[PDB]
Amino acid sequence: MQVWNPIDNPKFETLSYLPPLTDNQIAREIDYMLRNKWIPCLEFDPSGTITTLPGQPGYYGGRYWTMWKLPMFGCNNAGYVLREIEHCKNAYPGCFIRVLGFDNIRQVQCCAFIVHKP
Amino acid sequence: LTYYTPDYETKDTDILAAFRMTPQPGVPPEEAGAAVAAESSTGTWTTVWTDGSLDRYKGRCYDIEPVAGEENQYIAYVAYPLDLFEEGSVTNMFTSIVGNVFGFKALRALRLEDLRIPPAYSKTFQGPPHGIQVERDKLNKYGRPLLGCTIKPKLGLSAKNYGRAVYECLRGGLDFTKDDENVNSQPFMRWRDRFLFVAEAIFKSQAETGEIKGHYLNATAGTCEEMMKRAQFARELGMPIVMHDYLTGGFTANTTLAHYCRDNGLLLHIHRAMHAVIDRQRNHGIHFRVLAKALRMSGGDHIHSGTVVGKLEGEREVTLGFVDLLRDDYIEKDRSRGIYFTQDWVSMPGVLPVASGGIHVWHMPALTEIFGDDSVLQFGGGTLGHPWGNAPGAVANRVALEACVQARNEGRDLAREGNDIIREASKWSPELAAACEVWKEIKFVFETIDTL
Amino acid sequence: GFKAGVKDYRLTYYTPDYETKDTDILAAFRMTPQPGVPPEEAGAAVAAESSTGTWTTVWTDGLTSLDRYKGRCYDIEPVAGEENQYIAYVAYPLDLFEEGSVTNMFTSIVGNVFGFKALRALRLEDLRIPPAYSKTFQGPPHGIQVERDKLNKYGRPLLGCTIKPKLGLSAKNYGRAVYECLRGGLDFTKDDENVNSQPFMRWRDRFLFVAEAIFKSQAETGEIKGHYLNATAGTCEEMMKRAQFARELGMPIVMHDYLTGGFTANTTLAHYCRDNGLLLHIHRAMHAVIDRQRNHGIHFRVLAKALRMSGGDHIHSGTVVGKLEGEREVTLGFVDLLRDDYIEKDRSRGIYFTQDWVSMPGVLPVASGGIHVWHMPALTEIFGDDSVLQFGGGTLGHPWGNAPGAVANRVALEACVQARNEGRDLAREGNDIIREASKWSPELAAACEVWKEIK
Amino acid sequence: GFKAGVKDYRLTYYTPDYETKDTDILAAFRMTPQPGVPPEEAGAAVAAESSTGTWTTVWTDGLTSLDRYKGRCYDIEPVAGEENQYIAYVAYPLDLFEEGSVTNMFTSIVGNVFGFKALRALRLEDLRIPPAYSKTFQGPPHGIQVERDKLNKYGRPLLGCTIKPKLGLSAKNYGRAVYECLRGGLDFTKDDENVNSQPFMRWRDRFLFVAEAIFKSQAETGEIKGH
Amino acid sequence: IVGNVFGFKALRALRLEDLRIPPAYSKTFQGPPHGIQVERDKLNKYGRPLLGCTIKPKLGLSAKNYGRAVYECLRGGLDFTKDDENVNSQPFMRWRDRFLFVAEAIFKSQAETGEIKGH
Amino acid sequence: GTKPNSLVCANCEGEGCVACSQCKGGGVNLIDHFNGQFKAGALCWLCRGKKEVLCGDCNGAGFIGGFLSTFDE
Ligand SMILES: O=C(O)[C@@](O)(COP(=O)(O)O)[C@H](O)[C@H](O)COP(=O)(O)O
Ligand SMILES: [Mg+2]
Ligand SMILES: [Mg+2]
Repeated sequence: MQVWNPIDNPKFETLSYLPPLTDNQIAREIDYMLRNKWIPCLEFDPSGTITTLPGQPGYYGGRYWTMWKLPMFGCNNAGYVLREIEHCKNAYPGCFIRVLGFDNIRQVQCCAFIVHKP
Repeated sequence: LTYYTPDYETKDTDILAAFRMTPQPGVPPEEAGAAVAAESSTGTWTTVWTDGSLDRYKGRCYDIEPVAGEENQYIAYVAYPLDLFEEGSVTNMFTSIVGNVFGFKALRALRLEDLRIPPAYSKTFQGPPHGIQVERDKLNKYGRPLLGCTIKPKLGLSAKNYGRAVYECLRGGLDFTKDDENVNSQPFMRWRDRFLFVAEAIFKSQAETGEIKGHYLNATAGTCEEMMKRAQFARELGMPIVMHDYLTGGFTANTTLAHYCRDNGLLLHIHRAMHAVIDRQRNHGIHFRVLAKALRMSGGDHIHSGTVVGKLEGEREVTLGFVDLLRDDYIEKDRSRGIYFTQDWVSMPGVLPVASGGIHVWHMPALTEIFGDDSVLQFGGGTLGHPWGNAPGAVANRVALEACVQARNEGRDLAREGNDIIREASKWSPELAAACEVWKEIKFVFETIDTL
Repeated sequence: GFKAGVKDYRLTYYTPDYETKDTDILAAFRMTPQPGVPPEEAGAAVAAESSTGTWTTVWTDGLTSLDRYKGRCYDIEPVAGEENQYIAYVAYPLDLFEEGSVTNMFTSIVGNVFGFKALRALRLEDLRIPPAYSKTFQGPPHGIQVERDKLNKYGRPLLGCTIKPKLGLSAKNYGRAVYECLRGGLDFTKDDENVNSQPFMRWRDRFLFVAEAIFKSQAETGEIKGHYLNATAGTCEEMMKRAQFARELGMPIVMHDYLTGGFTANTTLAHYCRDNGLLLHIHRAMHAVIDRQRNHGIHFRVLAKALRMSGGDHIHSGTVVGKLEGEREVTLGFVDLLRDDYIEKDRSRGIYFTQDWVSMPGVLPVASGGIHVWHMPALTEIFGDDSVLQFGGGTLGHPWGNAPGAVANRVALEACVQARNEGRDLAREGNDIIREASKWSPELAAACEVWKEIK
Repeated sequence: GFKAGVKDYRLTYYTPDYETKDTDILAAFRMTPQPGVPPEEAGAAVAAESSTGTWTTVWTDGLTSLDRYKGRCYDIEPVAGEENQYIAYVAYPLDLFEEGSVTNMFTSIVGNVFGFKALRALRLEDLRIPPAYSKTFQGPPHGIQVERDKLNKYGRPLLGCTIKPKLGLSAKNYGRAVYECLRGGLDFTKDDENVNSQPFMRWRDRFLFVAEAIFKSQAETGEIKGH
Repeated sequence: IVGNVFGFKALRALRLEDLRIPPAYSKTFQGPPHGIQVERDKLNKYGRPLLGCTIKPKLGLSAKNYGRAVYECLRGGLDFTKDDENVNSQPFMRWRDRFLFVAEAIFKSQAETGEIKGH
Repeated sequence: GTKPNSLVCANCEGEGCVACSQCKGGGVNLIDHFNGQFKAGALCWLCRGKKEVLCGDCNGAGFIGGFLSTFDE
């Protein structure tokens, strides 16, 4: 048998256990998102710590990030999204970057994953 | 002739029901439907007792159909006035509709199939405490189904040992853990120590990976005071979720708890125990599609819906029909799945379905097809039975799900091409390989007793 | 060592030779398996997934020591006549249940075994409770002797009536009828299970009017009278409020529904009734959905035992006169299970285990459902003077009104009791004694003209 | 998708052809606008600043989906005789109100529209409450039949009287007059809206004296009396 | 003072304009809870008028979205934020979830700028 | 007490109320019933001026099987 390393092994939610993602894989989900008529958006933050409170159920700290510009309404091509990512990477090179999606009919997000690490 | 009005124009504030009946030889059908309606509402066809205005307090039959394929089977429709029921009480409704019609000696069998609740009666209930969207926003998890596991063996383990397993299981990659339904307070382990050890394990596991974790704490008791005492401690410690059995406990106790959970911001998980005593035979009892509606009205966040490839009975079509009646908002009528009436929920939150009962890695592709990414999957023996341990077992379960999610999104089939998705993923994962070798040829196939 | 994989159940859960202990719980189901499986595997499978078992071998079991915690099938018997039916017997250790909880026992013994894809039907028949698990319960609030002392009524069965088809009535009209019936000569008066709080009648004013009627009816006759008030509700705060108001008005008895309300609320109500000095009446609704069919469900004699330990004073049991030979033996047996203190084994009466109750009080049975004056001697001779007889349309159907209707029943009951206390046989004479008593009561006559003789 | 700037109201809040549903709340105001504005724009402005709307286009609206939540003017009729008077009709979805609260409905329907510098007058006339919003209220405590049963009086209207201007009176003199009037033969006896607690008479002793008078008046006649 | 004089028929209209309250009657009331000086001392802001903003659209947004806007607005330089007057408790958003998300946004915004904020 | 292949009370034939015999459609005593306790002229000693009586079998139901005509068990 082997032992799972417990020391310095952080994880970042969805698609963090599969092998690293490539640019082809990246520009494959953006298309799946567009085929279902959803709205993309970008977010950035320099840390990922989680904090709790003494006796308040359902309260956690560290869930909100910072929005890049504004949600890309009326977007029908993927290319545009990839350019905006390079702009964000150039702007702040010491932060995490995330990609989101949105459904206005049920009022809820649909996917999220990381594309850059410090 | 009287309790049978073959023209009555059903109103929009009435409650409708549909029974299937098996009359004795000789008894004409249009005579039995009238008897069922009378013996359910008042118990008479004459006016010898009235003249005291009545009529405005009686149910009437308004349609009859023959069942195709069977020579002795019929469907009867009955309508009830609105003023017969008390607002905000499921106990009353159940007592008034079903509480004397199942002993009638002129019949041989009876089964309730569906019910239609008007919006003028649904608005007097509270409903689920939080719903679907609010829970996802609270937990900060999007884009994939959630995972969980139950602890075994049931009955026999201490509190320190119980907590040592939760940590190793939770540290591996799962999201939730659960106590068996028959674990309340026993001589070998009392509840107040189990709570503390579980809390310590949860904190230690959360500090490591960097994601939010939880565990369902059982709150069933023998008296209401004890049941309410066992929830204030969970509120004090800061735990996010609790569990309750609603069929052996009661509807009165479930409603009191739902109110408390809404007041103090907790999440409620429900277990369906003893239900198989009522809905397994196809000619006597009450279908589950009715109990599911009743629970959605009473209050809850999760509910067990069963698998289709496990160790317990369950048919695809029927399931696909009641999972929408539980998740959706407006549902049309389709008899190819078991919907007899149209339903409108006038903006009432939904309920997450759960699947569990003898399942392993060679079942992910199907489960992911039948249910979308709006469910929870549980694996008890599939995790604690891995040749290595609990952490190695949990990692193998998460990798399979991630591979399945990526495949579908890339636009590939899952029914046709599923074994490949698993075989290709096992190449780079040393933990997934071991599990696949242990449970290769283990399936469950028998004849269905509740066909349709 | 740990060996990952799947194995059979009859390798650790079938103990043909095993000697039961005094502190054990025993059960008995009848089963009918699917084509392919040997009976031994089926029985073992049932006990396995109801105590401590899964489907694929776990490692956390080599640190708890089984053998001390595990159920065991120790006998299987074929059923004559049927081709695929057998009787199984399982034994359960005592350290697996929580003290004072019926919910835990019910959820452990029958929780998920009635829905396996390897069986086609199941039915529970009997249970044996050791005298070490019963001493942790409270039982009925008062019992039989204490209630009779409280009411000061000896020697004869009690009488009662129910407000039949008469809904949509205002509170005042309800109270008037209650007063008339009580002044007639009866003892108790019921309500209607489907009446809690509705737009045509709320509960507080109905309570007020009934309480007003009871005292004024009591003053003129000098006897203790009562009326059952329904306390079933949607939450636990409403039920407690109604019980507290009923106590505040000084009423002697309440009523609850325990199959559609639940066990937890019933136990809470029983504790409150014991604490504050009230009587509890239990009605059984929806029971026919479980205990009717012969090859699936739960028999009523188990629910009777469950109700005895949770707590209650009266319970419905149905009529037994229209039962032919062979039958009605089961009813006579499970009445004895409710009233007696020590019951021996008898297979002809449907008793599977010997039961000891170590000084627990009894419960009064109740009979009802379409009965008239001509059925008096039979019911007196079957049950004895330890029951309650409820009349429906046989009281409100009199051609002269409600008050004269009760006089006929009272006269007939007194005549039957007097005839029994003299040596005359109440089974053969029967129709003859009623006629003689009818020759000096104009109200017994007229009633003997609407309702004909037996045969 | 976002275009910063100001636009007209009659471009999203005027639906000439709309079929109302059975779970909708309906209203009817009569209006008289200022010289310059067409009636349609006026009606649309009322519906907007009472449901969901501002004055300069916001971006957070492309994530909530309107059409589901929004008021709509669906008819306008001129008032005969008058030269500048019209009747409007607005419809309100049911998911905009809180159950069991009259304050919320009143503050939503009429909150800030009676003070816009584009109208000169407004008046609300009627409202239609669906049978799905009313079932969440309790209503009168007893009603009509229950009160008559409680008082045991049938066949005729009830009688009453009110203490006329006799202020600056002590409690005993108040009770004496109450007793006299009740013994006369009436049923009820009122008080005075402008009498709560004042230096010349506090409330507890007035309650005591009235309660003393009621019983003694009741004993002599054998009928139920109140105050 | 006003409860019957506005139905007099012998008149056509009536309007109350002003009142004078003597000090012997004002001393029996409590008055404002804190006032003007105490609030400025509590908030530690002196020299200029304060600023604020209301959230739109009115009726239609969820609780997570409502809180995401408060932060971006508060992090920019304002002092206060407000709920519309018709926002109480509705099927689309309950109050106990709004309160928690607003509190989290307020704390996160306060930790960044370096000044006291509120809603 | 049911008509051929029909759960209907044969006596009341779906009515619940039958005719008075003592007066046999009359509502007037035709003899001195009992013994000096009833005369031959006043209302019938039973229906007391109605010529009506509840049906013994169905207690006003019109049909048989039910919680008003059947036993229990
Ligand atoms: O107790 C059990 O058997 C389970 O934990 C499954 O365990 P394994 O997965 O370890 O076998 C679940 O409670 C059952 O699936 C309940 O069935 P249902 O969902 O029909 O209520
Ligand atoms: Mg389990
Ligand atoms: Mg505003």
